[PDB]
Amino acid sequence: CASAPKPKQPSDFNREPVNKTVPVEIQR
Amino acid sequence: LTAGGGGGGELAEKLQPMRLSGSSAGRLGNRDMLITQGTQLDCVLETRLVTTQPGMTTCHLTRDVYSTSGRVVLLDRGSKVVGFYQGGLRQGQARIFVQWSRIETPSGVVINLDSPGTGPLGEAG
Amino acid sequence: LTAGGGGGGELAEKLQPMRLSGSSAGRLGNRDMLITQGTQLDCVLETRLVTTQPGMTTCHLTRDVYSTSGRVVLLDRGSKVVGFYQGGLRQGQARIFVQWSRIETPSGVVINLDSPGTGPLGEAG
Amino acid sequence: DRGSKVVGFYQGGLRQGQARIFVQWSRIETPSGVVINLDSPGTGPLGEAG
Amino acid sequence: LDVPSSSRYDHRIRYVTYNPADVVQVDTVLGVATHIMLEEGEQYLTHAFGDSEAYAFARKGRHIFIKPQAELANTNLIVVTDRRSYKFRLQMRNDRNGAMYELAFRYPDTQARQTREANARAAVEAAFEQRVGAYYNLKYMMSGDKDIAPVNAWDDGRFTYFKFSANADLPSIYFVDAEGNESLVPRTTVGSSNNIIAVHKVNPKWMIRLGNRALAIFNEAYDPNGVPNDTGTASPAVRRVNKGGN
Amino acid sequence: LDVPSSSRYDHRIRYVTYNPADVVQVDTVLGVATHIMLEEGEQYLTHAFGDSEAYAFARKGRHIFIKPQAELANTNLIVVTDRRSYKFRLQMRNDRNGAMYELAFRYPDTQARQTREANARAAVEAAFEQRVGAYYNLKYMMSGDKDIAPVNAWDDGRFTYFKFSANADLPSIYFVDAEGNESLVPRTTVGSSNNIIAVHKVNPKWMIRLGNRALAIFNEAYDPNGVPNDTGTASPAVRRVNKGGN
Repeated sequence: CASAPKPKQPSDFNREPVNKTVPVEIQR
Repeated sequence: LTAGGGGGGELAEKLQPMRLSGSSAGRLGNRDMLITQGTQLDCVLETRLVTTQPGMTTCHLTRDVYSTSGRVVLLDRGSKVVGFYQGGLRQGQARIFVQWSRIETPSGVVINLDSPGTGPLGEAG
Repeated sequence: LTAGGGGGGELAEKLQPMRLSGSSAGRLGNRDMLITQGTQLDCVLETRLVTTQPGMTTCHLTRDVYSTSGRVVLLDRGSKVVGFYQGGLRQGQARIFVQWSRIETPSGVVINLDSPGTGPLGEAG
Repeated sequence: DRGSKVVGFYQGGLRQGQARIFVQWSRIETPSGVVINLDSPGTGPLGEAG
Repeated sequence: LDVPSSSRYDHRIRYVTYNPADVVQVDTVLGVATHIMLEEGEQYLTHAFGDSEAYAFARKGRHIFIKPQAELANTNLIVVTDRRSYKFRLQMRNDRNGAMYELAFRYPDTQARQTREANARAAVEAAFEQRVGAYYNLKYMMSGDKDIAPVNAWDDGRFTYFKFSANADLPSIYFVDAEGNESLVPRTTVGSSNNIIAVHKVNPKWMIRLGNRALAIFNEAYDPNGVPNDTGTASPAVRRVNKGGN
Repeated sequence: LDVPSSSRYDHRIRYVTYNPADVVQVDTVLGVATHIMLEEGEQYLTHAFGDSEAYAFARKGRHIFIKPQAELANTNLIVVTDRRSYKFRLQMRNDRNGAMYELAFRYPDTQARQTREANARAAVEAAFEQRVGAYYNLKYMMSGDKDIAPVNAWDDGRFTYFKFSANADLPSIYFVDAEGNESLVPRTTVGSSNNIIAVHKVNPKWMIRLGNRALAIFNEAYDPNGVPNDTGTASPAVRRVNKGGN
């Protein structure tokens, strides 16, 4: 009747782009 | 045709030292032709698995297995993996342990790896 | 080419002395390039863990593990560590003892440690 | 020197009724690299065994 | 009849290139030991002397020592190993001049090989460091815990990259299928400061976990097509050829 | 032929730089001792004489000893070891002059490498002490059991320092995650009087515990970006190389 707890499922509201700036190793 | 003292045993014994040998750092030979321990081979099962009798399994990979340097394909996706299991389950257990024997790249590469089968998330058995 | 009395045994033995040998202080070889016993490796577990069948584990370090002198980075973050357990549990036990056979670095340094695995706060298993 | 590190093990667990565990210690490392391997049982805040 | 050719420092050191269909002329002078050196790891089988007693033989591994020990030492040696059969014409010199102290067998085939893979390795490394001709995706969104937030994430069509700043811990990276379950992918770490973790796939949904903090990454420019990897490596500049043959 | 040079101190000691492609002109005389030194750790394989009886051979590891024991002992010595091969032209000098006592060859590569390493070590053992050009934070709050409180706390961007007075115990310092769980961080004690404890991380919240009194440290200017670790050491002026090669 009781089983393993599922890992925390992240909230799906704060959706933002990850790259605030252009990454460097692209030479950009 | 042809030629030819010892006293205080308990307090002493529990105070025996545990001396652990040191270890030295080696180095890997070639990081392009070598797959380090613990790399994840994520194949897909072919045959349905029933543990009533000891038999063999078969699974096929689904991604190219890159070298530890991350620069060479070492096992083409679609490579064939044979494995087996034996002995069945003991009461209360919920997983069976499978050993993988051999992997075959379509291009004829055969290497004998012995590693434990795992679930989707690497959990044993 | 080449040329060539003792009676009263009870209180007798309870008075049997217990001698502990001496000890001398040594010194370490080169502190900038050694990791001493009891130094902390803090890796994040990759594989989910189930103790129903003996298997293997895998975790990646999360910090540059500096040298005992605290000057040289001897294991880069993201290093990869393989470890295993066995035997399962016994009643009442709520922890399992896992042993990490081998670490492997991004740059190809491989050093063979045999250390116990701990929870977030160093407790056994 | 204060702040040195000391490493040591234990084993066996307890038995019914016991309320302390007997932990040995093996090595001590000074900050400046002196290592000497004392092997002496550990004690609570007031010296009681284990 | 191959004539050994001397080095430019002394005439007593001579080199000869092997031939399967020619015998080696050796003019043994009296009172000297001659060193014959085989291939590295040549496995000794048997010899044969035109005169067992005109010459003194001793061997260790791939080393041979020969010496005149009788008058008129003019015979032949047929020393056979697993790989070939050397043939030496032992002619004793009378005026004890023009000695050889070692004889060398350069094998042009093996030298040709050794030259080849070195140039090949240099070319391979150069090709890898070239790293030109690629497109880069940046249409990535993240949701949930921002304290494990990578500072940059992208993909080159074959690998997916995450970058973390200097002060953060490197989390574990997990693959999400369409259904929502997670699974493992191989990962490798690259960079000057080991602050890029690279996974071996491009997928619409990535999950990042560390303890009881979970972060999800959405790949919002998913390319089902992708670029096929015919070259067999991580870069389209290098092939992967089958040495094993058979 | 390679003819050695006598020491300016004495003629009996001579040096010549080892060259595999030449012989060594050795001029022994009657009634004197000759010492030959191999490179350190040179495992002897075999040797050979132009005369087993003209000279006498003594080896203890890498020390070789050859004396005349018959007249007209003009032969050749070929001692081959694991690392290299040697060719000596043992020519006996009849006037009892120009005697030699030791020959030690020059292995240019090994001594060359050994010369440079000392330079590197000397430079390093000053570069560390240079230690200039770092940013020091000082914005730190504390709260809790104030008796344990260090007198000064700061961070360099890579290491966080705590300074305790001479009269206080050195407590245990713990790393805190986001949810408040406490976790270990490796620590090293530094300073002249061991009154400064250093941790291998920078973080917003540090927990300091001792016995049963606990103090909490909050960082008020935590920087996610930090300074990258591209040098691989505690310094931006010392690098770490993979000497293991292989």
